[PDB]
Amino acid sequence: FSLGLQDFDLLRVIGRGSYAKVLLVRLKKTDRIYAMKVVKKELVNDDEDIDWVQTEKHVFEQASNHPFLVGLHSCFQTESRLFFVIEYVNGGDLMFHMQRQRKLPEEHARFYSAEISLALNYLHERGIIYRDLKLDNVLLDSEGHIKLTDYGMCKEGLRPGDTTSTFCGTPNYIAPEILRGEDYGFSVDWWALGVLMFEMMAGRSPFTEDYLFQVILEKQIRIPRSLSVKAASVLKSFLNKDPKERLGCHPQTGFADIQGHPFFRNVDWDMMEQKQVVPPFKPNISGEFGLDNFDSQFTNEPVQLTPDDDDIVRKIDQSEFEGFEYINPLL
Ligand SMILES: Nc1ncnc2c1ncn2[C@@H]1O[C@H](COP(=O)(O)OP(=O)(O)CP(=O)(O)O)[C@@H](O)[C@H]1O
Repeated sequence: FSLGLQDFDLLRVIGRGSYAKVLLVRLKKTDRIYAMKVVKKELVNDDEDIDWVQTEKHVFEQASNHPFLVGLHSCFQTESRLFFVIEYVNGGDLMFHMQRQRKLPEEHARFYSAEISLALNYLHERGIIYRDLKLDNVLLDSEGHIKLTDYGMCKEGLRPGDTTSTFCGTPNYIAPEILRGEDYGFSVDWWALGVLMFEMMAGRSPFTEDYLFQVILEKQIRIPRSLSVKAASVLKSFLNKDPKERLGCHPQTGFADIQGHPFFRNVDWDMMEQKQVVPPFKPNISGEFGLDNFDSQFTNEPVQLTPDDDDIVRKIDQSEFEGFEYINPLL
């Protein structure tokens, strides 16, 4: 019935994180290619692990169809591993891009932040706080549009006006209200976007973790002299330390406030969401599979899954993973 590992060819290793090894794969007997995230079950032990995997799967399902999120093809498992077969996104990522470009013109940062805003707003309308926005979690597709990735840290199930309390995120991007221990909502995503926009336009972060948190909480953010009034305003508005006054966070009008901000005046949001706006940069894409923009650290790895150690695998609590199988109800 459900797909399994033996329905795919492994083509290349393309990435690694703390939970997953990511490969380019191809559905046998077809030309259809996917990314495949492989998570060893021996890494899923705590409630934090279980929730991470469950959340990633549930958000992957919500993300299918939306242009700026990564779609889910299928989930399946072997005795030792969990597998997510997902949209293959091969334009690189914004961290990669910033390492090469160093600093983006305001028009470029506008384009990326507009698409990220549309992605965030869709997640928020579905009750999801993203909580993991950072340069290397914004992928570029082959044409140069953005896709948000890495969904395990999301909070899902937030009815409008709900808040949550978990201390999490990447330190450089964690919002003041999280650092203050307040319950929070979607405001933390708009703070992170502020930080990311600062990084794009200034070429540096606006800021030990202890000292970094103190800087986030107390230090005044200075806008580079060379940025326009509109950029200064959009950055200071997103980086307001009070979530009640922050851009995008005003009740009822938040997203309209972003769309109406002078920084975004030259944005046709309807065309933007239909991918009818020309990206300002076209990623390098060559050859049969366009592996140009992945670190050779991974594309040089041998294309294989590490052999199972029976002494470990026999101890896995397989009941924890019943029902993992999934196939996209759109094929
Ligand atoms: N849909 C996709 N298409 C192409 N490459 C992808 C991809 N999803 C992930 N990758 C690559 O794999 C790398 C690791 O994936 P990811 O960061 O999601 O790992 P992870 O699930 O272990 C969570 P984390 O990295 O935050 O610890 C990414 O940095 C990216 O380069």
